[PDB]
Amino acid sequence: EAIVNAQPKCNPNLHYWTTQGAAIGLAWIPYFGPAAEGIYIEGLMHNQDGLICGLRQLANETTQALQLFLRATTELRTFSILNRKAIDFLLQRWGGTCHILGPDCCIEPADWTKNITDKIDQIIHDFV
Amino acid sequence: EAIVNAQPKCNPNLHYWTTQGAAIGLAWIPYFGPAAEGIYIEGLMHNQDGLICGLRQLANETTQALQLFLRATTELRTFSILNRKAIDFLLQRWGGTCHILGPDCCIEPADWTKNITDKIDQIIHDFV
Amino acid sequence: EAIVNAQPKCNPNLHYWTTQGAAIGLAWIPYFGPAAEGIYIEGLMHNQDGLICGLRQLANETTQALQLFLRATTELRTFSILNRKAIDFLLQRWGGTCHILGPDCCIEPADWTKNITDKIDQIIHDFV
Amino acid sequence: RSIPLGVIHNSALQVSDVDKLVCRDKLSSTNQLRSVGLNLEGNGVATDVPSATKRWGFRSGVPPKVVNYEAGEWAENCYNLEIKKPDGSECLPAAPDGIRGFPRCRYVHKVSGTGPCAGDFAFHKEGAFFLYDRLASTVIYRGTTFAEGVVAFLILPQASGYYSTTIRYQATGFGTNETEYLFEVDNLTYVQLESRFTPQFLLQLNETIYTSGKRSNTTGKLIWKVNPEIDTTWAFWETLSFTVVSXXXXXXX
Amino acid sequence: RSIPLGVIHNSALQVSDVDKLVCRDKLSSTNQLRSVGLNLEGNGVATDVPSATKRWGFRSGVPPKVVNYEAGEWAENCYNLEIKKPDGSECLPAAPDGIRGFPRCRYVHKVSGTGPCAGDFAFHKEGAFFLYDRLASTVIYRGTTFAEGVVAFLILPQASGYYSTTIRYQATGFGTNETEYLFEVDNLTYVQLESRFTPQFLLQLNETIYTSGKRSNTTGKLIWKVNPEIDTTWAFWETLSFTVVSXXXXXXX
Amino acid sequence: RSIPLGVIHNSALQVSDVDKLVCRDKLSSTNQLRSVGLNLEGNGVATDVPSATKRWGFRSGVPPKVVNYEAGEWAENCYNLEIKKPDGSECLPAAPDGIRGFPRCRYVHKVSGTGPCAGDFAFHKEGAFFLYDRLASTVIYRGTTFAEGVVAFLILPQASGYYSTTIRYQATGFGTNETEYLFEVDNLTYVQLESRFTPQFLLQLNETIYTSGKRSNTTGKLIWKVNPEIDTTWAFWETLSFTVVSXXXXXXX
Ligand SMILES: *[C@@H]1O[C@H](CO)[C@@H](O[C@@H]2O[C@H](CO)[C@@H](O)[C@H](O)[C@H]2NC(C)=O)[C@H](O)[C@H]1NC(C)=O
Ligand SMILES: *[C@@H]1O[C@H](CO)[C@@H](O[C@@H]2O[C@H](CO)[C@@H](O)[C@H](O)[C@H]2NC(C)=O)[C@H](O)[C@H]1NC(C)=O
Ligand SMILES: *[C@@H]1O[C@H](CO)[C@@H](O[C@@H]2O[C@H](CO)[C@@H](O)[C@H](O)[C@H]2NC(C)=O)[C@H](O)[C@H]1NC(C)=O
Ligand SMILES: CN(C)CCCN1c2ccccc2CCc2ccccc21
Ligand SMILES: CN(C)CCCN1c2ccccc2CCc2ccccc21
Ligand SMILES: CN(C)CCCN1c2ccccc2CCc2ccccc21
Ligand SMILES: CN(C)CCCN1c2ccccc2CCc2ccccc21
Ligand SMILES: CN(C)CCCN1c2ccccc2CCc2ccccc21
Ligand SMILES: CN(C)CCCN1c2ccccc2CCc2ccccc21
Ligand SMILES: *[C@@H]1O[C@H](CO)[C@@H](O)[C@H](O)[C@H]1NC(C)=O
Ligand SMILES: *[C@@H]1O[C@H](CO)[C@@H](O)[C@H](O)[C@H]1NC(C)=O
Ligand SMILES: *[C@@H]1O[C@H](CO)[C@@H](O)[C@H](O)[C@H]1NC(C)=O
Ligand SMILES: *[C@@H]1O[C@H](CO)[C@@H](O)[C@H](O)[C@H]1NC(C)=O
Ligand SMILES: *[C@@H]1O[C@H](CO)[C@@H](O)[C@H](O)[C@H]1NC(C)=O
Ligand SMILES: *[C@@H]1O[C@H](CO)[C@@H](O)[C@H](O)[C@H]1NC(C)=O
Ligand SMILES: *[C@@H]1O[C@H](CO)[C@@H](O)[C@H](O)[C@H]1NC(C)=O
Ligand SMILES: *[C@@H]1O[C@H](CO)[C@@H](O)[C@H](O)[C@H]1NC(C)=O
Ligand SMILES: *[C@@H]1O[C@H](CO)[C@@H](O)[C@H](O)[C@H]1NC(C)=O
Ligand SMILES: *[C@@H]1O[C@H](CO)[C@@H](O)[C@H](O)[C@H]1NC(C)=O
Ligand SMILES: *[C@@H]1O[C@H](CO)[C@@H](O)[C@H](O)[C@H]1NC(C)=O
Ligand SMILES: *[C@@H]1O[C@H](CO)[C@@H](O)[C@H](O)[C@H]1NC(C)=O
Repeated sequence: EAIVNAQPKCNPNLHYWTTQGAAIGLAWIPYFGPAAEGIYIEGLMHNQDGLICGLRQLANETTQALQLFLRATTELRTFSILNRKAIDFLLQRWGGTCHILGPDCCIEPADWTKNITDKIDQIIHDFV
Repeated sequence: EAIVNAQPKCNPNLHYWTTQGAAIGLAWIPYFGPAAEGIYIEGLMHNQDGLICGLRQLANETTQALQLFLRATTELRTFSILNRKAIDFLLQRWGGTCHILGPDCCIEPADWTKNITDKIDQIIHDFV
Repeated sequence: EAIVNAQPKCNPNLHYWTTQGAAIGLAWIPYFGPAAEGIYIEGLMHNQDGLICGLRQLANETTQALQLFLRATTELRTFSILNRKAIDFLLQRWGGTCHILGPDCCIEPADWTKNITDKIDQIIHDFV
Repeated sequence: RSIPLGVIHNSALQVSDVDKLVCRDKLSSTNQLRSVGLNLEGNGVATDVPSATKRWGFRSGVPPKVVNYEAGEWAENCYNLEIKKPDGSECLPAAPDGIRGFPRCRYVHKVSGTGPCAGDFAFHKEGAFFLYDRLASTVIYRGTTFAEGVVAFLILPQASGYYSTTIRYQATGFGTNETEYLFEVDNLTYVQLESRFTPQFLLQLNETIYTSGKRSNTTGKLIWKVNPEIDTTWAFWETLSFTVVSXXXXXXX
Repeated sequence: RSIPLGVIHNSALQVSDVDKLVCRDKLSSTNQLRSVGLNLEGNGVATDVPSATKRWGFRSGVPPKVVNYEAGEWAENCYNLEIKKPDGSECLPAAPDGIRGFPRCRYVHKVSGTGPCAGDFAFHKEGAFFLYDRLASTVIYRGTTFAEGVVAFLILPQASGYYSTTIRYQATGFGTNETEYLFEVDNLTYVQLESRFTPQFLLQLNETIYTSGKRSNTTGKLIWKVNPEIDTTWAFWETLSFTVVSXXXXXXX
Repeated sequence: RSIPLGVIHNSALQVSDVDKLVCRDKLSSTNQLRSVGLNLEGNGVATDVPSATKRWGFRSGVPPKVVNYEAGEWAENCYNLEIKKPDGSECLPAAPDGIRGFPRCRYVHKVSGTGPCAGDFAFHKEGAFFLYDRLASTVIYRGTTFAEGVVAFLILPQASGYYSTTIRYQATGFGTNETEYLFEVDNLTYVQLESRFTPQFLLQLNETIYTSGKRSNTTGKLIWKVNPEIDTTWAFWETLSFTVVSXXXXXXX
């Protein structure tokens, strides 16, 4: 589905913070490095392609499924959601036998048709 | 191996409980939803194909390996066993180079033989 | 990169300990089995191929990236580094469409060239 | 040893592993992987409190371990232990954060009392687990309802009413060869417990004691005894007068 | 319900999942997967302390749950709660190990006071989360700065200065229909709080009180009131004299 | 920075990553991935207690972090610290649940004493880790034996007797430039410690003190001093008379 923002308002700019990378000198050593308050980088994203307003709606609509997932787990703190998505991505494409040219099978023999279409000019090319 | 139940007895029916899904109204909001006692669904499975009696034997026989795994880990609570099985499944099939038609290689070129067996009727079909 | 040990010294032998396996009798039952002090096996590896001295340098050089990773995570105890490496290995090889004979595509049609190179002797072999 | 995985092939349950599957076997989602806890009850073990407690023992030097499981079996018999030493110190640790009682128990056998408790943690002597709410532990937690059981791991093929009754007991010499149990009717009326006694017999005898009015009517402790003549009882799924003769002993003939 | 995943297609954000992608979609690294916390602020919700607190409520029987997120939005408004019962017992639990305040807050609305707190934990009545430092919780922790928000999950396509100000309030009847708030100027000078009052108006009025010298100059408590005549105020990103008339009441006209 | 991975190619150890392997490289099981802790000892660092403690320092504002490792190296030298402030408050936190001492230590250097401890946690000044039982921490825990070391990650190619001795020390001004150490012979006999002193020399001198009978024979504290004339000592793997002259000072010539 495409995402339809249906909020009272939208802040179209995302002034974000996150954690980082290539350190300077000894700054990677916990004893010498930043405190908890000083590990963050900042950036600013504008609403190109409506992605920011869409993102706000997406986070909003994610909440029900996320909460139902949290209700059903017994882990006190959940860190594995994205890793499990990565696994499920792989299982979707490669969890069974990949039938070449089938719709659920991600192998392209485009060049390898060409490599044997060039090999039609192999024997009855030179069929002297 | 096939599983041989070797228990003194077997309860052939599995009256099970688990957690669930499509919520009703506000019931997904933790503040409004069920308490810990009320998140469970129930079902009943009978012993078709001997799966219930087999399952009881399987859980029993799993215990040694499971306990040895728990002895060797330092995680206080282990949630990752099934996720690691999924990864190991993928590594078994796709962890190396997949040699087509080899026994450890799960790609079927059945249709893609047909697509070029139809292409034998390409050039010396019409070799006028 | 190849690894260059640049330490003041190197102990070329690795007298290691780790956890294990096929138990004896009841020893897998926590109630009857070893205490925390007695779950370890030991071995000794010598510096063949310079692997031990290389390993010491590798652990040393890993520290910066590892510490920066620990600074940025909020997990108190991290157990998932190797599992994530396994996932990233799979995503590298199988995360997109695999173009056969491309350099980032791990499928060998070596035998399956032979199986249809034998099939050049199919129809205009016997083209009576 | 590698942890076995249950798989359905040829209309039968097979034990296998992900390294031993054939290309026809399809795993398209982590949803196809499931962990199940199965109750020792379902294998025919005696569930009476005397038989059950002798399967548990205290041991030091072994750190507790917990593993989660996603789905479980309704239990007829669960247990909930409040054991102290003679000096009054606790024998079992408080339930860690997020560990709750087993969620489906027809009968909760709640045992309070004393024993030597000669070890830091109580383990299952047969290597089984103590099943709590979707968490399986190697050890018993204080005052937390559990079922004895074991865990299985499965690859799936891709496609009333709940009542609970607490039965209270008191125990001395818990975890030894000379353990003694009493079934609690009220805080001053008890019945000497035998392994023969089923839950429904205990609930029956309790009811008859109240209705017939044979509870203690004194400051003191009244202990009833049931002589072998009467019958009480097979697994759970396939199926008078009193005189004092003295603490205060008596007999139910 | 399966947890949705954001994906960019046709120059627009789409909601999808890994089971619904086409071979052209490429995921070559777990680095391409990202979790983001977005602030309710950015959807236009009222952020004044009276409006914000009525979105939170106490409830028992529901275990708290925590989920991590990797990246967040700078907040204009955060909250930090120290609420007790009338008998002085704490209403909120201490922050668990490793849970720190939200890292970017222009204004921290620090509320101390009392309420009945008729439940073990304070939850978001609309199902949102309390965002802390890269950890999102279903419940409020004591004395720990948070922003209200929600979490999104994304597949990426593979390719100043920080100031913070603490505004202190006192509250009675917290979490009810008859809650009353006071903005704190010093420990003996307070302003009766209205939903209309923005942070910068509060900081302005505070400054004018100090400079004009209208703080309490007594042992006793001085509460100022602001009558409706004056204007105070739109979302944050798109945009006198005093007389006593008595605790000691007064009016700012 | 991405966490490097060790791989064997061309009969040599290479540093690489899963994103930099070629199709010939085969990873068929998570069993092929291994984490190893290596001891700073094996790189030639001084292991005497004076040299070792100056590599550690207290710091506030940095949350502790723990990472597991699966396999380790037998240590000649481990350390176990019980440090308090002059006012008697603990400098180091109790070991968290499930964190045990390093499992293989020929010598455990157990240090008790005092220092200012001007920071919430003790970190490694060179960025190394404190290795415990299959858990590596950025910080030191109280009374918990550790080895200094670092962690490596490997892709494998798919294919006696344990003795330990506790050496006890007392310290003043711990973690400063004016730290002083005493080797403990009994609770009333001590030897002033030098960086030159190896474990076996300390155990030797201890034995000679007992056998020659030069322990304190008084209520008071006897401190022996070893003047530079005698030799004590190279890495661990490649290789008299006493007179009082006074607390009670003396000299071992
Ligand atoms: C798995 O099933 C077997 C068979 O029922 C159990 O074997 C019992 O083992 C205990 C000791 O651990 C003995 O006291 C019993 O006499 C055995 N019974 C039989 C019939 O042999 C075994 O305990 C079960 N494993 C677990 C972990 O529950
Ligand atoms: C997602 O967005 C919708 C729309 O803004 C929110 O809907 C509100 O829901 C609460 C009750 O939960 C009502 O009191 C409001 O009146 C609703 N607003 C509108 C405009 O309908 C919804 O709460 C948001 N979800 C979360 C988890 O924040
Ligand atoms: C990795 O090895 C290098 C080289 O041995 C270590 O470099 C030392 O760094 C400390 C400061 O961190 C200095 O005081 C030493 O003088 C350095 N020694 C040399 C020979 O240069 C480095 O510390 C090691 N890293 C870790 C994390 O142990
Ligand atoms: C989905 N709700 C309503 C029913 C769950 C029943 N369900 C169960 C029951 C117990 C454990 C796991 C599972 C997974 C789904 C599955 C697949 C095949 C047969 C039974 C089951
Ligand atoms: C009825 N058919 C089609 C579904 C069987 C699913 N079933 C399965 C599936 C695979 C292996 C064993 C078992 C035992 C029964 C059990 C218990 C809990 C959840 C799932 C399962
Ligand atoms: C890397 N430092 C310096 C910038 C991070 C900006 N970065 C961000 C910003 C917020 C969350 C995740 C990410 C991942 C990297 C990515 C990819 C495309 C556009 C923006 C971003
Ligand atoms: C600018 N272009 C090219 C990068 C967009 C990355 N962007 C993405 C990427 C995919 C889906 C949604 C969004 C919303 C914006 C957001 C916020 C935090 C981190 C990454 C992202
Ligand atoms: C299996 N028991 C008995 C021996 C373990 C030795 N083993 C070791 C030793 C230390 C860490 C990991 C590993 C994995 C197995 C491996 C592979 C190649 C050479 C050595 C090792
Ligand atoms: C002897 N050959 C064949 C096995 C080498 C395994 N070995 C390996 C394997 C790959 C890379 C480095 C290293 C260093 C030695 C080390 C230490 C602990 C466990 C495994 C390993
Ligand atoms: C025993 O019987 C009394 C009498 O009705 C009842 O109130 C009590 O709950 C019963 N106890 C149990 C454990 O069933
Ligand atoms: C049985 O009890 C006796 C005490 O009467 C005790 O000495 C003996 O050790 C017990 N037997 C076992 C097997 O524990
Ligand atoms: C019975 O005793 C327990 C504890 O000894 C107590 O909590 C309970 O209230 C008592 N019941 C009655 C009816 O006195
Ligand atoms: C009940 O009480 C009477 C007097 O109150 C006493 O004589 C009698 O023995 C008691 N009987 C039972 C069964 O408790
Ligand atoms: C209110 O004004 C005083 C006067 O300068 C200032 O010191 C104080 O920090 C201000 N308080 C807030 C919450 O801004
Ligand atoms: C509003 O407050 C009144 C008290 O004046 C209370 O009785 C009523 O329940 C409250 N309304 C709601 C919806 O809580
Ligand atoms: C105001 O009161 C709080 C607690 O009541 C106290 O911690 C603070 O020091 C006080 N401030 C002044 C200036 O007295
Ligand atoms: C300030 O103090 C004077 C006397 O000290 C008092 O009369 C006056 O009412 C006070 N005014 C204010 C605004 O606090
Ligand atoms: C020092 O020597 C005595 C005398 O035998 C011995 O008992 C003691 O354990 C020794 N201490 C150490 C730390 O080796
Ligand atoms: C060495 O010790 C002196 C005290 O004598 C102290 O002032 C100085 O700061 C120390 N040096 C370093 C580098 O810490
Ligand atoms: C030495 O002192 C410690 C603590 O000061 C004490 O625990 C130990 O028992 C003492 N040893 C002797 C032999 O007195
Ligand atoms: C041992 O004791 C004697 C008397 O008891 C004393 O004179 C002597 O100095 C002591 N010597 C040592 C080495 O402690």
